[PDB]
Amino acid sequence: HWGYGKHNGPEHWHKDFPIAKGERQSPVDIDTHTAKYDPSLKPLSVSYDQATSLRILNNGHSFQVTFDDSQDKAVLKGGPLDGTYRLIQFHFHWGSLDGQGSEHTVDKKKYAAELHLVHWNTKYGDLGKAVQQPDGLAVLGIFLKVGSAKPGLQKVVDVLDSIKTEGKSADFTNFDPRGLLPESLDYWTYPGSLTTPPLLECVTWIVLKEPISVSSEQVLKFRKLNFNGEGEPEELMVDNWRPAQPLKNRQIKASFK
Ligand SMILES: CCN[C@H]1C[C@H](C)S(=O)(=O)c2sc(S(N)(=O)=O)cc21
Ligand SMILES: [Zn+2]
Repeated sequence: HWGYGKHNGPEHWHKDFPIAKGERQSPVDIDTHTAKYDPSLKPLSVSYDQATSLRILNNGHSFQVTFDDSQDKAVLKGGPLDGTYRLIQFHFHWGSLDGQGSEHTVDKKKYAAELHLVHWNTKYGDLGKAVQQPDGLAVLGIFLKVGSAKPGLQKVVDVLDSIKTEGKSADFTNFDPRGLLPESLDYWTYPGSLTTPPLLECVTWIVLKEPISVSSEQVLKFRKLNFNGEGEPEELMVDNWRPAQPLKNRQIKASFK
């Protein structure tokens, strides 16, 4: 029932998911001048060379690319984390125009889109168990700005026409998610939540400082997707982002000066 529209969007979510008004909700604005450089923070370790993508899917809220997480193949470690987190899926949030679409903001600046690579802590055995734990997930957030094309995104773009409406999926094997990463792995980090229902407070957020650039043609393809199912009144999948939430009793730490 939940969505991004006037009658089911972020302002309505708390009714079915009261934790929407909790103490560690995401996304947040990253105030670069308030964030503290923490020299104790380790470099991120992104090990994606054995990543095995499975399928790409329109779920009525975003599109996602899913991975085989039945063993340690695509994993995130290091940074603020202890232990190993397996990549399960990635998805995006984007806007109706280039001046909005990101969930996190940087000094109130909104990017055109935001990529989330979702990982779960192997010590909990599966994703369903992990989301019930304060250190269950690590989500790697990457900003998208519009400019030059991102070659590593093109295979994704190429196939969106085949998953236009809710419930559609396609084979999406042999995709290398390394092609979506920026040069630098400098990051901000803070304790937060899923940004969609059920909004569980189970996420260590790792948001990269460096955006990737994607082309206008690439993000236009995102905006042609549909929230609706096939045969239903067409409502473009645009503006599928939750606004910044109160930081409350939290510190955002920077891995860089
Ligand atoms: C459709 C809702 N999906 C939820 C629950 C899934 C179990 S998930 O894969 O853990 C995940 S990751 C994010 S986000 N936007 O914070 O990165 C939202 C969700
Ligand atoms: Zn997300």
